[PDB]
Amino acid sequence: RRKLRTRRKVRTTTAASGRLRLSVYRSSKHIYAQIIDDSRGQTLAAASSAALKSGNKTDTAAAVGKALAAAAAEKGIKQVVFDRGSYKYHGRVKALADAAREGG
Amino acid sequence: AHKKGVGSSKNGRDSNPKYLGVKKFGGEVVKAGNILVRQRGTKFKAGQGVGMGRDHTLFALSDGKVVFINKGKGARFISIEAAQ
Amino acid sequence: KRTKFRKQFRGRMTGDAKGGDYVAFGDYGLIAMEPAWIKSNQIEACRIVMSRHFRRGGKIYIRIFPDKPVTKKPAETRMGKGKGAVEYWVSVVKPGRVMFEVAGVTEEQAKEAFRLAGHKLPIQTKMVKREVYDEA
Amino acid sequence: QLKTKYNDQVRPALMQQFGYSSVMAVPRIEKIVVNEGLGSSKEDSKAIDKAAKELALITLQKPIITKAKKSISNFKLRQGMPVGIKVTLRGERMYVFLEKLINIGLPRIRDFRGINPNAFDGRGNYNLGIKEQLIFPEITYDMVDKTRGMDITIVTTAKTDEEARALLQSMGLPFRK
RNA sequence: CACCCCCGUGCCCAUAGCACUGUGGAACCACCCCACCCCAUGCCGAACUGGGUCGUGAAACACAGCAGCGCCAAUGAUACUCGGACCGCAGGGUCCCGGAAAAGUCGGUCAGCGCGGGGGUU
RNA sequence: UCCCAAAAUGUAACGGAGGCGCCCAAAGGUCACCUCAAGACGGUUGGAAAUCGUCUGUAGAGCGCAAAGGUAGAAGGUGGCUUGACUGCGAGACUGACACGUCGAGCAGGGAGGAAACUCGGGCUUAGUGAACCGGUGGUACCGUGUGGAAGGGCCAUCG
Ligand SMILES: [Mg+2]
Ligand SMILES: [Mg+2]
Ligand SMILES: [Mg+2]
Ligand SMILES: [Mg+2]
Ligand SMILES: [Mg+2]
Repeated sequence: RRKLRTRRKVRTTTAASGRLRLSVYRSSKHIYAQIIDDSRGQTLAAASSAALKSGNKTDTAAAVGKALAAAAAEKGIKQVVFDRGSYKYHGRVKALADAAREGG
Repeated sequence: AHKKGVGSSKNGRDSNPKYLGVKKFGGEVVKAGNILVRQRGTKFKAGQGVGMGRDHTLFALSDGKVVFINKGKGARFISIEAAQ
Repeated sequence: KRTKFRKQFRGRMTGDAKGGDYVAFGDYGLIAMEPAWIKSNQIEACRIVMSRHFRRGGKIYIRIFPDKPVTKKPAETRMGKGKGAVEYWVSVVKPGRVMFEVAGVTEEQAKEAFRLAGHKLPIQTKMVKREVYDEA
Repeated sequence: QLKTKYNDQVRPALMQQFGYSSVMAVPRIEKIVVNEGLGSSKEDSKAIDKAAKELALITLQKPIITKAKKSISNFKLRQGMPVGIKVTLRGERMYVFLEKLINIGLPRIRDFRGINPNAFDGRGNYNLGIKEQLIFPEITYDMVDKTRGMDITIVTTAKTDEEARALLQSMGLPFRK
């Protein structure tokens, strides 16, 4: 249950990896796909869906991922850690991954 | 041969050698590998540059300075605040 | 008297009364002035003394209970192990501890039943009254 | 096959009986649980398939065998052995088996008068009690093994037993008068 | 950190919690809606998961009230005690010097502090 | 293993209690998912418990065993795929008079799981053991009595 977020969130070994974390809010249709800094209580990049959804709501998949990947290079970011909230990595979120995995 | 018993009941020899506890403390310099805690379960859980062996042994990953964080029992952590 | 379920054996140590008020349950009490080990039989001896004196009714509060097990020397030796499970049960009494308290009896009636029970005890005692309301 | 007949007749009537602020604050039927607590005295490998196959014809669902809680008590009690048969019904499949009850189940019962109305599950729920097996539309003695029964639970979104009592009857349910 | 609010995510993980009570819907979020597939239920789209509105804000959530319960908790005093020095045949006890509780009482609390994105001051 | 053991470690007695001399081809690796005991009220064989349902619920359960520590953000419970229950090595510590014993990051060859970060050199840990000597077996081609082989030995592995 609420145990699934804390589960993946705990297995996201913060500073040992060195990398930055990539959060996602696909529980609703306003996916928040954020780049969050480990040490500092800071959020660096991020790409939503509320600000022009492009007709699509669940199909906006790659759109938010592409938006993010592009916003990452604008800051420099190349090393990442993806955190599938409670979302069983398959559809909506599996696309956002490849969308960013090919956009940098 | 008797109809009574094998080993005689009501004893009191038996005990075992045993060790344990904290090895390195808050404000000590550590080299990498240095064991800082010997324990049973997870009295103290690992932190920054602190590993955990098969037998819950807490050891240094990288050289520096031992730091203890006491959040309130159970939430106990040993960390290394790298000197450089 | 004895306890229903347990461990079998114990130890020994002493220092001033931990949990003994003054006026709980009863109107008049009997307090220890010396430390001791109250044998099951000494309490029973005190109870019967008081019960007889206060013929009918039943208003005796025995605030002490024998829970400590004591041991014994079979007849000789030392060339064996730890001993005698079933010797006697005891209540570790320290000065201040209310051992007994009475109700529905006069100052004079109580004065005596405690004066009698005192003669059966292995320590010096003092008879008391009310004005202790600590925590309830 | 019953959906709108739950709405149109029951749904507005409850706001016209009581008076809810919203169409959502009106009690609803959460789920229907069918349980076959056999075994104990019926410890057979043959009896396992028996009720399970019989249940597959009535609910149109494959039933689950709820194993024992590894309770090895004084009497005939042991490890996780097959002791109960469960099947859950919600939404589409729920109303298929609920309609089948009020029409063929409930009236076509030998020694029938009505079901227990008295305060059931205090927090707005119902737990129906069946005492035979030869009282169902797709169950006959021709293609079986022996004689038995079953137990059925009705889970509802009702806040109280008072609001639960109305919903069950207005849907079509017998109450002993 | 112009200011209000919301969705994410932190440090802090009960002075942050529960209960009771009230406000918020079509911005956001929630149920809801249908599902033949992707994918999924040792049975059941309950949950995961897909396509999407409407309908509602019921439930959930967020926010606000409140000191009934939790939680936090003094000052004083005592227990105990390092060191100094004694009493008693003993169980056991005392004095001087610092250290110092636990429980209880007074009382304090329905937190505080970041980063990003979304929507408002008609 | 706990207590004695005097809040570090250690500490004796024919002192107080209690276990071990194995087990698991998954009860290992990894990736997924799941969340307990109990009680109240309501119901088929039933009815003290059982299989079902809602309401309370740091855990009062479980962890192959003894107990202690630990633990639900799982070490508990379920499944897919697997063989790291790897070979060559060990920075640096723990612990012991020794001889033993413990933990271990990191490097190479090869792999397993996962999209991936990563994790994997048995098992939540703390018991399940036995120096050396003589010897059985598979590998190796170091020695091999004038030379070349061979017997015999050595060396890895492993059994008594
Ligand atoms: Mg307190
Ligand atoms: Mg001094
Ligand atoms: Mg002194
Ligand atoms: Mg003396
Ligand atoms: Mg003093």
